Amino acid sequence: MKKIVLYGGQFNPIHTAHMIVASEVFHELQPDEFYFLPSFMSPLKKHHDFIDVQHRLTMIQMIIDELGFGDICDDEIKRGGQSYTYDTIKAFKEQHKDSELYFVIGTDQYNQLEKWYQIEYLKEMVTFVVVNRDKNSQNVENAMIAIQIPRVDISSTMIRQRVSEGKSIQVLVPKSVENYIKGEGLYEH
Amino acid sequence: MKKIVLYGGQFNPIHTAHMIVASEVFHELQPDEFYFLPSFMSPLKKHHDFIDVQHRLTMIQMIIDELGFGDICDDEIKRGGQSYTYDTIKAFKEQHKDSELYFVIGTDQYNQLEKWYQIEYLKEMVTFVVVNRDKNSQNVENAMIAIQIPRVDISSTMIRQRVSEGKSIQVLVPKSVENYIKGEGLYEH
Ligand SMILES: Nc1ncnc2c1ncn2[C@@H]1O[C@H](COP(=O)(O)OP(=O)(O)OC[C@H]2O[C@@H]([n+]3cccc(C(=O)O)c3)[C@H](O)[C@@H]2O)[C@@H](O)[C@H]1O
Ligand SMILES: Nc1ncnc2c1ncn2[C@@H]1O[C@H](COP(=O)(O)OP(=O)(O)OC[C@H]2O[C@@H]([n+]3cccc(C(=O)O)c3)[C@H](O)[C@@H]2O)[C@@H](O)[C@H]1O
Ligand SMILES: [Ca+2]
Repeated sequence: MKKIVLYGGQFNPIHTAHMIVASEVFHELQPDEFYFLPSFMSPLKKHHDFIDVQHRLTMIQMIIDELGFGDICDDEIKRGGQSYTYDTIKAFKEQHKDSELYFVIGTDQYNQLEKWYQIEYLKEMVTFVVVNRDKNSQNVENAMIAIQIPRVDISSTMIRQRVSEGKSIQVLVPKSVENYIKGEGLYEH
Repeated sequence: MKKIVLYGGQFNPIHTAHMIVASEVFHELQPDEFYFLPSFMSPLKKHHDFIDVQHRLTMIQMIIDELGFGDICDDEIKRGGQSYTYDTIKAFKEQHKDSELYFVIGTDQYNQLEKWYQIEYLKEMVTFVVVNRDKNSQNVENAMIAIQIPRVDISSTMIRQRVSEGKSIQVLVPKSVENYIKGEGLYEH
């Protein structure tokens, strides 16, 4: 009966398009809880210049402070290794029986979902919520939920690329995160 | 030799994509001055539900506060009527000779520049600076400047439409503008 939304990501760093996704899903679904779920290492991704965990969590808290909703689920950081969503959700669900689970992903992840670990079991445990990325609308099958957001082409890779070349990231992240990155020397080469 | 940028708009309301445009242009061209230039009534657009002029100026100043650069140029508000850019620039330039003038527009205005008043004369007085809108890349002729920005599909129409239907505009405008719209009851029906 309780509605719980989880939004998974490497969040390296979290940015203004992640904020728009979270805001739109939260206001459309009106869940009882909303969790940002930072991975330790997200599968299907290379983890190069691994800054460590405290920095990523701090910037996610700065987003929550500004949005005025949300919590961090640190299960994946505690577990370490490759962060397979099926392992996360199996454990989360038995700590929160009697609630409906919603897992938010963008278009890029939706299109490679057959490559996720234990995907047939995970699709029975959560309702996937898919937001449009690099296009203006997203179609899904009737078992899933599509949420249409204003299209915003910002990525974490773009942010790290800019910082390394000395280009501004003003607006692309909130002011708090911008000053944190500069202040801590994150992504500088 | 002094470099001056003007960024014209109806700004009804100013929003997060306008801030991205301004930030990208400012950091790329490093002008000596940067002016937000609000029109009274911009040509080639319908002006139904005309709010007080002071509301628009207040929201623009909140963007300036956040960005940390820029000033309002109120020339068109003082003049009233249809706000033809040729008239604006002819007057502005006779108060700022010895300066190079740059005028920022997005793709939609670029594509209809033949419909602008006295366009042949205006192209001699300013360098047009074009940012991509509704696409990822903008080509221009060699006399103009293209600045590539992260594509962000937010419009003022979107903002007004959301507000009227009771939909959230969180993140799509800054928090100060969001609370200002709500408290002044703007765009409510
Ligand atoms: N501009 C934008 N517009 C709309 N959506 C945007 C976006 N930028 C990122 N996104 C989305 O936000 C999210 C965060 O992106 P980013 O921080 O890169 O994170 P990402 O590496 O994309 O991982 C997203 C989640 O999927 C999980 N996953 C991925 C692959 C395999 C498996 C498995 O279990 O086998 C699990 C992963 O652990 C994590 O919880 C993603 O869903 C992404 O599509
Ligand atoms: N998401 C987005 N991404 C990239 N660019 C975006 C954008 N949203 C708006 N823009 C752009 O920002 C600007 C502000 O938009 P908005 O507030 O609607 O304003 P708008 O009505 O488009 O007017 C822009 C300027 O052009 C002038 N103009 C227009 C037509 C005819 C003539 C004439 O002299 O005959 C003069 C007008 O007076 C004003 O200074 C525009 O350049 C628009 O293209
Ligand atoms: Ca809590």
